[PDB]
Amino acid sequence: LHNTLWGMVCPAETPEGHAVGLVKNLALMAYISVGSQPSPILEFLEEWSMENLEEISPAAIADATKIFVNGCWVGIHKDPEQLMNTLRKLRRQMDII
Amino acid sequence: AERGELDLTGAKQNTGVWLVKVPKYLSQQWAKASGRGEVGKLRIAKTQGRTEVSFTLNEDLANEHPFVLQSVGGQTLTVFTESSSDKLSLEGIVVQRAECRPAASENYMRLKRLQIEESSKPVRLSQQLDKVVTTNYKPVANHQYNIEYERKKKEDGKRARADKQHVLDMLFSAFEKHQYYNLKDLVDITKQPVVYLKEILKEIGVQNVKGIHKNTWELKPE
Amino acid sequence: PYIKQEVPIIIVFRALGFVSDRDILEHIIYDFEDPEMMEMVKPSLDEAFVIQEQNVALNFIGSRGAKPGVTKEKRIKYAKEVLQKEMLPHVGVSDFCETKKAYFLGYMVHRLLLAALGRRELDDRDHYGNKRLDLAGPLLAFLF
Amino acid sequence: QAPPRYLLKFEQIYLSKPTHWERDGAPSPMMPNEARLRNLTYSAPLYVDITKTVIKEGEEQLQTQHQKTFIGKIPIMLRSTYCLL
Amino acid sequence: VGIRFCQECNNMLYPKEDKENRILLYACRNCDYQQEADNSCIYVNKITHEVDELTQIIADVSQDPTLPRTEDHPCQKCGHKEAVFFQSHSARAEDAMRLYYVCTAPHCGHRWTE
Amino acid sequence: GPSSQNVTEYVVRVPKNTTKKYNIMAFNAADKVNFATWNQARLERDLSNKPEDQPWLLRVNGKSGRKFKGIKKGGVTENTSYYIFTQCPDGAFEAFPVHNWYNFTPLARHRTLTAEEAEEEWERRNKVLNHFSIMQQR
RNA sequence: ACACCCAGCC
Ligand SMILES: [Zn+2]
Ligand SMILES: [Zn+2]
Repeated sequence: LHNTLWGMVCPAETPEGHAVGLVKNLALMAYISVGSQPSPILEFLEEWSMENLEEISPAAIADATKIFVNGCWVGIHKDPEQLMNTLRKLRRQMDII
Repeated sequence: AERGELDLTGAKQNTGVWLVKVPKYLSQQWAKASGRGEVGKLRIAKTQGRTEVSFTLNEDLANEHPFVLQSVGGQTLTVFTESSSDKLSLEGIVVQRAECRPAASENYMRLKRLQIEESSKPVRLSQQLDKVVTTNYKPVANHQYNIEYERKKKEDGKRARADKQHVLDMLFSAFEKHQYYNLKDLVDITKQPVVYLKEILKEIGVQNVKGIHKNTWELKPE
Repeated sequence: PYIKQEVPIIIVFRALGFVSDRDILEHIIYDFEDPEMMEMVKPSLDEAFVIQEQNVALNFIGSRGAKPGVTKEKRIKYAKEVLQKEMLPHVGVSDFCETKKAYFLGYMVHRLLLAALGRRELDDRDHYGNKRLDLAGPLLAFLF
Repeated sequence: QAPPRYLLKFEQIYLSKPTHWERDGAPSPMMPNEARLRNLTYSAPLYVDITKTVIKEGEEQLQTQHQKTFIGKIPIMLRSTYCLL
Repeated sequence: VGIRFCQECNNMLYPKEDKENRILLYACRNCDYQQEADNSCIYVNKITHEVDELTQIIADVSQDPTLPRTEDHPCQKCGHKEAVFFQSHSARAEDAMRLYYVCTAPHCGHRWTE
Repeated sequence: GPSSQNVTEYVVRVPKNTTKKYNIMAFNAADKVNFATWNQARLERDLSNKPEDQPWLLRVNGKSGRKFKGIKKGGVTENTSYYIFTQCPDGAFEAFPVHNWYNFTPLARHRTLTAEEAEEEWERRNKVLNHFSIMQQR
């Protein structure tokens, strides 16, 4: 029972025997995302103060923070907290995110 | 002087140009102007220890964009030109980079929503039918392709059997045209019944076995 | 993928179209003043000395593919195709998505070096954030 | 390619309600209880729109369209948006 | 210590010595470029704990909500009376449960151990 | 002085149709090239294909000068745009859209190891010695 | 047959 199962998987409901631990059950409020297109996120990020991979010298990557979207390195950003706050605001306001 | 030579007068003059990144709405507005000549103005102010840059949109075009400057020494940015006469020239080198951002913060998100809505117009998702479809597999006396093929077959008709000399004349033209041949193509060229072609070809021709594709006939009498 | 034995990483980087080692280490290494990672990547360059240009690197990649064959251009094309359509398809599939693949491979090697130096913890197969759940939707899509 | 060149494009997907075809060939709505009792499969027909074009050396292109071509049945999860319930 | 490349083919320089002058030459093993070294170092290895984590922590770690905060260790430079303390969790030591403190003031972030 | 509080404001112009195309160009920071030495140039499409969808191949000063090869930018200008403000005697900026982003890379001219002889010497997996002698035989 | 699940008791 890994620590990250808190709130996502029931810590009690497993079969006993040859399948113990391998078969699990969702927590009572667990929700599994059906996915979404990452396009609007990419358009917003490009419109924001983010610089793409091909438009940058490799020397600037070290100080800046990397941006991954769906596991794909898209570009870099120099102000991380501002971007994070803006993105969280957009997600909480049911905007394009 | 050559076709592939690159002219470097611009570099020798050390001409400095500005690279500006702008959003889609400004570019679309500028394009909609149909090249009238003017689309806006740019205001650069210099204080005792700071520099402010902005772009003022034309009031006519609509019916304040602050600018942020970035580092230049990271990469050497230049620009070249290619013309219809295949003459290459270098206009100059980029001396400063500019970033254009909208002054609006909350209301501009409405324009972003409209842009997203426009971008989602052509994307397609499956629809739902209230009633089962019955217009397909409709009964028909015969298929269109079948009747077309029978009409073609009855307009052209069967390939008529001819006298030995004239088919031999086609054979002569044939192995004058090309040394080796395939039985199907010979039938198509000669336009003769396959059994009659085999009968008139076996007398003079022989089949040579090949280890590459298939055994084939030889038009040479010897 | 689709190669039956290991390849040194610098050969793959060279095949992606970066000959000079300055370009290689400007992707794997982001901070110049960090001697430990440079020392740790010295063997990778030392092994790839014999390979010196893009096309010979492509030949290196292609000679160990599905079929040895006879001629050169065919497996140069094979190596180009397998590095264009089968190596990291999620970052690029188009014809000219080479710089992005180079940066991603550099990031992978950077993560490997960071783990080797101990600057990161090795990931866990169970951190349940590293696991995705294929529901009826994705599974039926896979069949369909 | 055989000279003519034939091109087929699949554009739009349609998917009707679950239905059942009796021996008579009469389609009727498959209610899930009926599927459970009669050992049927609770599936909905899948229809697709196809465009067929022909390229000829004489420039006589046709743009014929087969609308809502039946291409099989998809099983339908009960109480989903595409169920009768 | 110290890595730099030749200016001709931009490949890794390698050490070498000459008998005529007896001087270290960082020459490119690929091309035909040579240059005079200025450090007389080839391979420096560090076996014991010389990691110097004090210069390795990113100063932006202070603004992480999941880290503790304390007021008993004020910043040395800016004098702010709040700091964020955390351990290392790096290999090659597997010991030394010591605390590294980072100031939480903006436009600051002096790292200090104690 | 006047330069301390210099005031500048020029009119921007956007032509619709232009007979000559533009493209963004950017060398790497470490290339350290010079433009005075570029007396002659030859920018032709590569022969490796056997037209518009192929890379170029820069050849400077024939065989005497350096040669360069490069690729188009992977990204597309669907949302982004690049405009260049060309200096003119009348002073009005002329923003010009571009068509492609190009990045050539330096290449060194010297005797290069061939794939076949590379395979031949691959037997010396790590037993190889005297790195100069590898190229001396060839 | 066979295969695959599930389940019971240790
Ligand atoms: Zn060199
Ligand atoms: Zn402080």
